[PDB]
Amino acid sequence: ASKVKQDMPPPGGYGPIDYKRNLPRRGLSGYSMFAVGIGTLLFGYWSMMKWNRERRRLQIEDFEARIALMP
Amino acid sequence: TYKFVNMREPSMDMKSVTDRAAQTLLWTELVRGLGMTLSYLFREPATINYPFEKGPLSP
Ligand SMILES: CCCCCCCC/C=C\CCCCCCCC(=O)O[C@H](COC(=O)CCCCCCC/C=C/CCCCCCCC)COP(=O)(O)OCCN
Repeated sequence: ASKVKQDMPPPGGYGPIDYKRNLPRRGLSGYSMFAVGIGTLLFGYWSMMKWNRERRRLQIEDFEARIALMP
Repeated sequence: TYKFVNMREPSMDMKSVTDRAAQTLLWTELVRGLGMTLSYLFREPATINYPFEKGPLSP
């Protein structure tokens, strides 16, 4: 009557199983990274130049006010 | 049949040397590990709520 029934793989087998290493490269050359670093350094230098010159002028103005008030 | 696990030779041209130096001086693989841990942070944990939840068993 009944037939044999046990754990067997399905007909046609199972699908392929990935086993190879997969470590993809994110991707950016060293030249590009160094250029980005130097560029942001230069931008910071320029902004600091302008801001510190303005600060020098402001300090000179304050010193002038003190000089006027001194006598 | 046998495989070689650590039998690679780095290329000595200027571009590859610059890439290795950039990795050394900017810590690229360290940020890669940081990013993988960050990605792992944003997924569901595997913790069940014992004793209100139970692990699977068999007959
Ligand atoms: C044109 C004019 C420009 C003016 C000059 C500017 C030049 C700039 C270009 C070069 C500067 C880069 C230097 C920055 C620091 C470099 C230090 C370094 O590279 O040390 C590494 C090592 O550094 C480390 O490994 C430290 C890692 C510590 C583990 C924690 C990882 C930290 C990374 C997470 C993010 C860090 C966040 C930093 C910014 C935070 C700001 C709040 C070298 O060691 P080894 O690879 O083992 O080899 C030495 C033997 N030959």
